Amino acid sequence: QDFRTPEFEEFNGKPDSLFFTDGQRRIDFILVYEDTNEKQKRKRQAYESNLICHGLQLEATRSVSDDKLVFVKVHAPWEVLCTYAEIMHIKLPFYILDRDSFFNPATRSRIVYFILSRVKYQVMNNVNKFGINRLVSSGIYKAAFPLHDCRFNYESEDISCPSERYLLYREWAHPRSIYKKQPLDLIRKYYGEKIGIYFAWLGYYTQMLLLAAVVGVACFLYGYLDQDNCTWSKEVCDPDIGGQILMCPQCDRLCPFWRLNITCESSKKLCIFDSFGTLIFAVFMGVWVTLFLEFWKRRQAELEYEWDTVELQQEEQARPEYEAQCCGKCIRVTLCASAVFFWILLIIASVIGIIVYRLSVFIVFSTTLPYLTPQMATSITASIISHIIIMILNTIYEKVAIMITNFELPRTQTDYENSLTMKMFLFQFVNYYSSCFYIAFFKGKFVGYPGDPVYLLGKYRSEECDPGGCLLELTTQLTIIMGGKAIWNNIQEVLLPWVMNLIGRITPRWEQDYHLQPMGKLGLFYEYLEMIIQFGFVTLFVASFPLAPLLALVNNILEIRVDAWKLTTQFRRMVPEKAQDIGAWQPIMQGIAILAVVTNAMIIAFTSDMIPRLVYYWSFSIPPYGDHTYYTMDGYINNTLSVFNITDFENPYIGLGNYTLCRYRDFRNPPGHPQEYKHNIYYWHVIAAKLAFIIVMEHIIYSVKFFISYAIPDVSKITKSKIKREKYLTQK
Amino acid sequence: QDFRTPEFEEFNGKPDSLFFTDGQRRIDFILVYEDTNEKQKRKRQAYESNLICHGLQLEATRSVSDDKLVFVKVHAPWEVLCTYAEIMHIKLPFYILDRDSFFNPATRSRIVYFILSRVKYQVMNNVNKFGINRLVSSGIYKAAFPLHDCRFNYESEDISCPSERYLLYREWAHPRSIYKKQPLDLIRKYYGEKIGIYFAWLGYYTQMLLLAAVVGVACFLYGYLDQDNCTWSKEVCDPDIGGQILMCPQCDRLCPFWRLNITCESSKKLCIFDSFGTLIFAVFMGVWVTLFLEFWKRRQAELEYEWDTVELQQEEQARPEYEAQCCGKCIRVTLCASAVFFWILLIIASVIGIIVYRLSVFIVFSTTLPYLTPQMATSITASIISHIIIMILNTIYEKVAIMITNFELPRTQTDYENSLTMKMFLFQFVNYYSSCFYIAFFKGKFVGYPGDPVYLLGKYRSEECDPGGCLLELTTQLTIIMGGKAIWNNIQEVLLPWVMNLIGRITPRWEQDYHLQPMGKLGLFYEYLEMIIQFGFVTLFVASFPLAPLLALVNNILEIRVDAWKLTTQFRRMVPEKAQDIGAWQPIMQGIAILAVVTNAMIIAFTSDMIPRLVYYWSFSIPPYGDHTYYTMDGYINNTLSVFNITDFENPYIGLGNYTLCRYRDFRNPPGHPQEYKHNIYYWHVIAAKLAFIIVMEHIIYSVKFFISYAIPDVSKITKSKIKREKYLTQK
Repeated sequence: QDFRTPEFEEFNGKPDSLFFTDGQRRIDFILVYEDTNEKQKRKRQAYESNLICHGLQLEATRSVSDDKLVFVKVHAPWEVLCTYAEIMHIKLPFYILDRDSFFNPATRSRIVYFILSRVKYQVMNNVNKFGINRLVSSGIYKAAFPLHDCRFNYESEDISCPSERYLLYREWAHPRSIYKKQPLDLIRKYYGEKIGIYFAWLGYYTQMLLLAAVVGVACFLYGYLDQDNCTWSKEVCDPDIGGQILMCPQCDRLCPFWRLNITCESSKKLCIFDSFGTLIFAVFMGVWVTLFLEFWKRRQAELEYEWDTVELQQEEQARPEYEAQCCGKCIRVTLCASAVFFWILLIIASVIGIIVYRLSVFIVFSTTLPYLTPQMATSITASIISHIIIMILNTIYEKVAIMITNFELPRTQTDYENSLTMKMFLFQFVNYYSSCFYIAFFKGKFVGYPGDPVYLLGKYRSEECDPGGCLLELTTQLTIIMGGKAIWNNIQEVLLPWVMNLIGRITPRWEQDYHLQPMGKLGLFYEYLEMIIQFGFVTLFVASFPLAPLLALVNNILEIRVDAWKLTTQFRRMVPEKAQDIGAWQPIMQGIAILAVVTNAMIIAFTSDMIPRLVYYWSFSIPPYGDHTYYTMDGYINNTLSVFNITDFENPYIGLGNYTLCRYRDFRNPPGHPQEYKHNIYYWHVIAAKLAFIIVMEHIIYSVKFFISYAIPDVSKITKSKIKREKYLTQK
Repeated sequence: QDFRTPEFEEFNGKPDSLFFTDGQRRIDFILVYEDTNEKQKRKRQAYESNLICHGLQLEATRSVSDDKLVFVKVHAPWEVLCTYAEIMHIKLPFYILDRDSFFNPATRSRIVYFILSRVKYQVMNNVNKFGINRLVSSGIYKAAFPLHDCRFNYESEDISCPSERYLLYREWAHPRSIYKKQPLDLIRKYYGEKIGIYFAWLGYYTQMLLLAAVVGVACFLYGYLDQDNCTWSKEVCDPDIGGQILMCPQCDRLCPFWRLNITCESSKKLCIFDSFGTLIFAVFMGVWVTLFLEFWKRRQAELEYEWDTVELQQEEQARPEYEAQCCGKCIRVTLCASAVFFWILLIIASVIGIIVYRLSVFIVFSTTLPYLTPQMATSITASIISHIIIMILNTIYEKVAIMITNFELPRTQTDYENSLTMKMFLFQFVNYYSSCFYIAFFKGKFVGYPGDPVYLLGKYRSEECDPGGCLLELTTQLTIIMGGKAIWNNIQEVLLPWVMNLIGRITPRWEQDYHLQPMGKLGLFYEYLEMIIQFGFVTLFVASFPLAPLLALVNNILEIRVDAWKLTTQFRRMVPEKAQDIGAWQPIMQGIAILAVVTNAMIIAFTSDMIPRLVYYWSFSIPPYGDHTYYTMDGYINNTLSVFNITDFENPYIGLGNYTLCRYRDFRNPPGHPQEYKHNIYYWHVIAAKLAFIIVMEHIIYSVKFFISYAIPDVSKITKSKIKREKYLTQK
């Protein structure tokens, strides 16, 4: 009640001052409020009284725009600043040439925020309830923010104050400034260190993506230049050879017999995505990921030394919700897990529905059209509908995850963030990469020979695939998803502000910054999640098509600048924090890398359909099995596809049939044989080769990872020398 | 020169006093010396003067046994003790009820040793040369040791002094005290913490070995009880079935044709080492190792909290050799690596010589004898000679490694220990486990069909193996090595002191302890190396025979007590130290675990020869390939071994031949066939099954490891609660 703040002066002499009306001591916080009402007024004035008693100096100012709105500028004197600084163990190199300039405005703001969090506002309805965020949540205080130095475009009137926001906007946040490299020290002195560590991680990710993209484009060009040398690609649509295959129909009843001529362009496109360049790139990408994790860890250690990110934290006071609400924890966790598993099963049901749509639309496309084969059109439309359903599904699930976390009881904000991280990442991973996995792994592997096809449900046969393999379809879907997401997010975040800029053609500092959207409690969580999803796309299915990094890299570039812009001209300044590396995203990324090594190996082995070519070239073209005198790939397409005398185990093919011998895509004995349709020796040879390749690839890659981790020092020699020098100086 | 120590009193009033002649302040060090000679006398008296000036109180005592020998008792007053303690950051819970009893004699001894290391002895021939170990190395000071409380058997005359050495000898070091459990707190308060952490690690290793041994004996009993149910074991020596195989000869010229009757007992013994119990035990051992590493890490964290092993260290002053001697480092490291690779290649040459001996001795044994087959006798004798050659080779190599490390320049003692660790472990690993690997993996896998056998060198064929497989031979060699090493070391360290004890049927304390061998600079290095080698034996080839842990466990038990005895009644007391966990042995053990998972998988797949049995049972006994109506193993031995019409690609078999059709051990087509001797479809089926098993086993085991590491907390809840309680108490 007593010890009220000085009455509002509302002089508004200068639009930007960064000082009190006296112009002597800087502003360190702005608490804005508008004035049932009487009781909350008592509470807020009690809070002001307690804050002034602690030592903070406050003064009000009536808003020129709104009479009811009143700002309160909060400044910390030097003594309380030093006391709470040594309380918080915030360390310095000393140079006290200016006490105001000795402590950075970011440091002053975070110290004042710590004080505001650690003070009480005299309520006994609950035993010792306290905090600053409590007031904002209650709505008694409209906002509690720090203030920016100046307008991004316009330099500050004061000459003593460096226009940090202007400098950043004109040096690393301008959308037409891409040549420039990130001033990480500037973005760390300002905006705290968590934002700085995020941008440093993004820059490192960009550099490694650039390297990977260069190598991937090299591999893609190698594949493209040799597309004339590919033999079976020429054979598949050579009218004498490929025009007489008369392959058995994929569906059950309505699909007619079809020849291999109709896949010429698809085969030609495939021959550049499954060449040995793809294998080389997959091996290189495994090595690149295993190196990138370690090198990022080394960079993180260097940053930690440079930015002392291991500064001792406080007790991390609980969230307002958790304290307000407080083996029930066990049952609550069980309910949350049940909900997340329910949504995962919903995603799987969406995938199954996509499969059913794929079958039905292929049946329709077979009749409608007499360029693009019905197979490729079906794949494209299924991928497009999968992309849009993924968009809507994740838009719903982010809301449902925010809801389910509230059903959970997060003890602290960090725990809330970790739980939300785990749930959101798990859902996004399952969604995207299951949609890709079904095509990559379980597409047509388990379909039996056409005499006795397998029925997963009883009505629909499990769909087969073209003789080339499913690799082209996986590449098509992956490109569709990547391009759709990148184009959507990029076009939004770029063009919409860009368009609004063309639409365009006094006020004090505090209210000027007040008209800005707060960054949000989560902060950079969503950007981290999106970047991790893109990283998984780049690494898990790189062998699907080598141009995966480059596209990401392009988007990634813009992303950096976009965030910078979105963090400078759109959001009111936030209190600085301290982040170790990134949080749970580092273990998530390590797990993604470990999974992606085996995923690339299995993509090359089971999906790429390259191992059969090598096996036929090295063993099934010699007088032991082939008439050719020397190793050669020619005749692969005729000696690989099986035979089928048309006696269905009924006879769905008879209605649309024309002849006797159809040739499906599998390695089984010809009909006239002691083992009529059992697996051929070639099939077991191919399976053994594929499994041996997986074994060799996994073991070689893991050995290289272990050797690189053991050999490359975890901390740079320069950093160790700097540590030794500063320790020596501090010792004396 | 001046400030000399008080002249020797040599009162020798009590054989054990642990105090000066006054009986007021305890002894903390004993420096014994005997008195060219004049100059070193000046140097040592200068050192004494400097030490007395620092604050230490010294007094001499002429040895009663030898006039020339003179001891010097060194005690630290309380003030210098506290100053150097706070210098060393050695932390306490305080209870100062007795200043002498406030600091443990171990702590006092280590503090005094730190002071003695950090003092100068006034030599300007080199710029500021200093230390205590320098004097001992020079020989001016005969010894620099702390002293034990009392005789191990006889209690101390003083009642105020707890007879720590007597208590330990009579409670945990008596060879007839095995029931007792290790008093780790006593062995840590005494003997420092590095010794304590070693014994704690050994005890944990023993407990986990006991669990693994119980499970292994259970699996072995399961295999033994079902040896009557094994079918192919009965078939191989059923005279109607196995007596007519007429298998082709293993060697080139002199070996005759032999039948399968001659392997009946070998097959019966094998049928209990390759049963499904072996597979279950291999999976369990992978899980057990992956759990044991994490649980040991948790125990290590608990110990670190309990024993504050993370106490800040000093600068770790350099070794006397390195400072005395000082891109040359690069070339020196290259020379050291060249020498170690030379010795590794010498080990490989020893293995090759063992192979050649095996071939020659098999040729000899074939003629000599008409129980034990020549195969088993050859395996036994080769294993015995391999064991003895390994013994002599490692005895030589330890000396050569000590030499080569001196050729290297170790900056500090820790670096010297790490380099010696790496070299010694690498050599021992290569030696033992290469001798085992050749039998386990490359024994008879690469030998071609007898028509065109492979010649590795041109003279000798690569030896084949019995139809059962090489598993029995691997078990024989592994048991020979394990038993030989365990029996040798155990019988030595136990019986020799035990025999010397039966041979048996005044003096002051300092000279009483003086007649003891110093523990040696390396300390517990050799015991760590031996334990790690035994751990590798237990884990790498566990599937070879399930009784591997139990035997080790037995030896392991005695080892503990032996060390305790060897550390109490044989070695003069050493200064306490501080060890984090074990040193480089922890990464070595983790690497051994990671390797051993895949090693066990490959032992089960490639060596055990179980996958062929499962494949034949599940696929090659059905009308598709076998006449049997239902799944059955019978007829495996006849339908698996190939056929060979005797037309050698010469004809070495003709001289001793008797008939036409021999049947070797491989899966190739019969002679009358379009592919006469190429690999049969059964062979590719078996290879695919083996590779699929390896894939599944590795991935399941690694997934279980990852899940266990993520799920099981790294620090126990009790330890976290204790940390919180002590932090709360310290905060107030």
